[PDB]
Amino acid sequence: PPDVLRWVELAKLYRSIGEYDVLRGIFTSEIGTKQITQSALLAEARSDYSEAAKQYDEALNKQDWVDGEPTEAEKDFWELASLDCYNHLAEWKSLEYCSTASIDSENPPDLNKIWSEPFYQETYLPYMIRSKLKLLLQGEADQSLLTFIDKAMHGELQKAILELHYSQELSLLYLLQDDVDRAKYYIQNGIQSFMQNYSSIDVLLHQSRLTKLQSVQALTEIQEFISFISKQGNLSSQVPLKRLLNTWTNRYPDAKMDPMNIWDDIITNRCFFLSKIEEKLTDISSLIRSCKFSMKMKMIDSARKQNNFSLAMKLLKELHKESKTRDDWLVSWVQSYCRLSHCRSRSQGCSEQVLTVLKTVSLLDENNVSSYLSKNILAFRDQNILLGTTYRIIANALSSEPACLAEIEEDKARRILELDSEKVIAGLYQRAFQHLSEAVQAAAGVIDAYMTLADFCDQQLRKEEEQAYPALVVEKMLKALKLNSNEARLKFPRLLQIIERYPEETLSLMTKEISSVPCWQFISWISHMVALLDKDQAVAVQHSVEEITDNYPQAIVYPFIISSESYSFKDTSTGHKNKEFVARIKSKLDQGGVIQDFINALDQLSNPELLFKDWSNDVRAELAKTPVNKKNIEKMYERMYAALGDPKAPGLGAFRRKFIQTFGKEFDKHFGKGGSKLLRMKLSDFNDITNMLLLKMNKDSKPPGNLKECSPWMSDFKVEFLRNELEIPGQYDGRGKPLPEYHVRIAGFDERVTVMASLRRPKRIIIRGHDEREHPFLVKGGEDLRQDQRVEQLFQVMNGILAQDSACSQRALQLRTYSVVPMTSRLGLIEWLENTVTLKDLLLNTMSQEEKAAYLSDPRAPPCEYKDWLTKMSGKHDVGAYMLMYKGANRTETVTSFRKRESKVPADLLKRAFVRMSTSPEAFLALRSHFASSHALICISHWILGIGDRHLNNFMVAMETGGVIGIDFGHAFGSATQFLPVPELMPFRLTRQFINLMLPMKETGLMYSIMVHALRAFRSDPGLLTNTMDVFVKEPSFDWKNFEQKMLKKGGSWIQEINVAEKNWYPRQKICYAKRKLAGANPAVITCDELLLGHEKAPAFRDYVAVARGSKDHNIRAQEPESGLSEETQVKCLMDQATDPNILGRTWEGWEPWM
Repeated sequence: PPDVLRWVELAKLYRSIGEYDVLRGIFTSEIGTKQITQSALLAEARSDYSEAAKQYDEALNKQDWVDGEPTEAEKDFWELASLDCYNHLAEWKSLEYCSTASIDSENPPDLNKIWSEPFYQETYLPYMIRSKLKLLLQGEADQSLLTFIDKAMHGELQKAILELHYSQELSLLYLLQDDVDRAKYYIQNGIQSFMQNYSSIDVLLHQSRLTKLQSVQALTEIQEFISFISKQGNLSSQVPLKRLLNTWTNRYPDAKMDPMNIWDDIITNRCFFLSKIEEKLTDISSLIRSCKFSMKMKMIDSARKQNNFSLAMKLLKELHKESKTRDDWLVSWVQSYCRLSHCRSRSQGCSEQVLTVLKTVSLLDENNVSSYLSKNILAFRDQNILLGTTYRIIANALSSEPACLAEIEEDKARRILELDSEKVIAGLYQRAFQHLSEAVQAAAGVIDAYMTLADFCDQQLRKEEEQAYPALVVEKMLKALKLNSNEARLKFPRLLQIIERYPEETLSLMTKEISSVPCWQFISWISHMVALLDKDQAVAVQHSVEEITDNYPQAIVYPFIISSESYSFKDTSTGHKNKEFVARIKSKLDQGGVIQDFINALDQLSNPELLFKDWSNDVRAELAKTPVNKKNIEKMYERMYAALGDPKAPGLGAFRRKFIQTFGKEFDKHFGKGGSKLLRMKLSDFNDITNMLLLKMNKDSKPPGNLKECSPWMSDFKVEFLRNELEIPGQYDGRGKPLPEYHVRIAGFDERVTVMASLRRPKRIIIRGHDEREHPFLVKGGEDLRQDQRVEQLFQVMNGILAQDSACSQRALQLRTYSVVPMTSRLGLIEWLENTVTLKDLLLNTMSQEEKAAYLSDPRAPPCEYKDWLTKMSGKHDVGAYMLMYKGANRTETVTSFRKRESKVPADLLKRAFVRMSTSPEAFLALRSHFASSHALICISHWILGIGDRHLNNFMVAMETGGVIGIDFGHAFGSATQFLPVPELMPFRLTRQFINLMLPMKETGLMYSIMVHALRAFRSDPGLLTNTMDVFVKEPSFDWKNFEQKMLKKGGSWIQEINVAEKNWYPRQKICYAKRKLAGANPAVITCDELLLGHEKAPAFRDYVAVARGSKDHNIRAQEPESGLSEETQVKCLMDQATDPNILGRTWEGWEPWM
């Protein structure tokens, strides 16, 4: 057929530019029609190339398999993919046969049969000659290849190909017989071909150029050895060998970023070179043997770190005779082995989990224990660490499955009980603690030793939440945090919660350990120590806060206004010195009086008409809950009057704001009424006059400033002398010792204000710097911007996680964070990245003048159609029809209506949007591949902490690289799907256009291996993300109060009728749920549990649990169990949940689920 070989040639094109995701995106959609195809591609996605090749010979050789026949396009693809999956690991002997055995049978003539039918030439010859040269380079006679080379090296057909393409294999071939003149000619033609090829590629096709550029080390190592032995003063001595070995032994490629066949090229070339120089200059070889072993051990340790396991295991087997001259080479051997089994166990089930670590117990009664690990103490420390970790791993898996392992494998159970049935679990915990308590008794090789005790005792105490360990946590964590850590630096609120919940245990010794500290690491945890001053037990952290306020007094200022806007002290004798200490710090900071002038400057440019409504909704709900609260209106009216009122009030307050001439002048007539009654109302009877006064101030002709004259302090800043310079906000973020003399000091503003078209209308200011990089910014007054600061701290630890799992780093996965700063409470600055467009306006201005016209203005538009659908399926013309549409509609009517309403917008919208500005078909690839990879990463990372409300304008593309920005974080942990009237059940947003950027590829090509590599990068870790989620939700800013207030800032759907919302917050629940869907959980269980905890006793709860629950006919989220899953199954149920017209027919009318 025509349209199957076109898929074979799209595979042949997309295979050559790296691009292995959309390669496997067609080997399941079109060249499929089996089960072994999916069951080997789904196990070749991860680096499991010893099972996905094992079930290829059981798809070729089969005999019967009758339900059709493996069709004419895949019986060859199985052989080719078997060749790739044989090459990616070291299969040398089993490659030559399966590469030769399809041109002729019974020992084929591999001499001229390839040169006829050139279908044998492109796809069989490269792996053939590569396998043959590699198996030449390990030591035999083998006598097969030189003869084909000499025979074929005559002609123009059989010689104008083999030297145009290869040249480097040929170069090694000729140096196998030491004729080093034409071989040097061949390597010179190799370098010339590389330069012309690298010139021929386009510039922005990344990973093609990387795959080219990863080879010049191989070429130059060939060239350096050729001109090393052929030059004279090298075989007469040993010191050129010594300098050449020292410059060799540094220049490995990196781990974690360059795949394993380049390591195999360079190490095989190098060891063959070393045997050649030991042959020519014939101690001379013990140095060479040791350097060869160390290079192979580096090869092994980098082979472990990308989940390339069997390629490490066979190398351990090739090395096992080698490391037996002395004890230390075995202790490196067994170190690598135990590390290999330890990382090997971390993705399996449970019964195999004990078995895959139980084998590494017997070989630790082995040698190198007596008189080696008693004078060499550092590997002894590592030995204690891995042993304690071993028994920890056994008892950690053995206690989830409670007793279901001591019923089988009788010798294994007797070997376990060698070292009843329930005291053995705590006995093996204790048997780990013997070695881990020897660990601290026996740089940068001890930070791990301290931190492993730290998290063993931490998980042990969170097991005891259902013994003198809390004195082992604090000293042994802080004596490593005194060193530079980036793991203990992220584990400070663990100390600051073990100390509160374990108060009498080691409280002054905590002060004795935190005393001698470098006081420049806590500058990220400053907002969790300046809220510790007000409560009891602030005496452990007073000297450290004094040290910050004396050394670096600017990096604590804006974390003091927020913590002294609300503080109420104790009244006992120990609770009296704290107000003295706080007043001392308050009067030893802000001495210049210019920082509060700055905050008042950035306060006095807001919009006042949208500022009075905050007082309106702050006093209309204070007096109407219980009229027993005293001195609360007379004590809040100064915060309204000292800003707004008579224009003598700011004339005493800050300075002449030019809008007050039209506002504070204007409201004396309708503030005489306030002085007569509203200064003394206390009554709650008549709010219509305040609402019509809001209407009276509404619809002004010019609210904005139209210059910087909305705050004349700032138009003429003009620094004069040593008067406490301002030091522009948003720096000092952990990470070494900050040098304040090089930070940017703000030195001028610009005379243009621009208003943003958000709901609250913020403003954009163009503030300069003392280095002239005129930084723009955004002002946000009247919203508590600590929550966005928290989620950007989350994203910083999150995409620190995403740069260590190597399959994520080789595609370079990274979130895009942007800096937000809360100056005081309800006033803060937002960064503003230049040159970015919102998603909804990109899709809008891409459309023609008439498609946008019939999308905006017609009843056949999908908005008005959804409106009529809702008012006819329920009956009423308003909101609240969602309560009855769930119970008046069925699974086969909603889907048909959803297709009829989504077939109105043109599906050629993101594609035409990129066509309009791409201007080259070599730029369309890299302007669509980066959109798809970035959108996949943000939709998997907006789910582990489930950030609901991903509607249109909360995404921002960047017109230089087409990448999406995620902004506007309101509902951090799973809380949008509870408290709203009609919830949001979908885990992210994949509507129509985000799929029609991928036709004809079905949505398993590029948006799937990104998601699986991200989710496997998250859940294999000790729980840093779990602990930072744990300590975010136990920091008091959000005990439903500021929550409901920011719910009502944007005036909308949520109003009242709560009654459990003051009672079912429960931060024991949200960390339980994130621990569940990070430790394996069905994504229909979690939406049902979250929907039960906030929508019990609703009228339509059955429809809610139905649409979340599944159907078992069509939808794959129902046919799976509820626990213990795998990553591809999680993301398959997740992808079904995101687009399923059972769900997206029933969601919010402004959330835009169609477009």
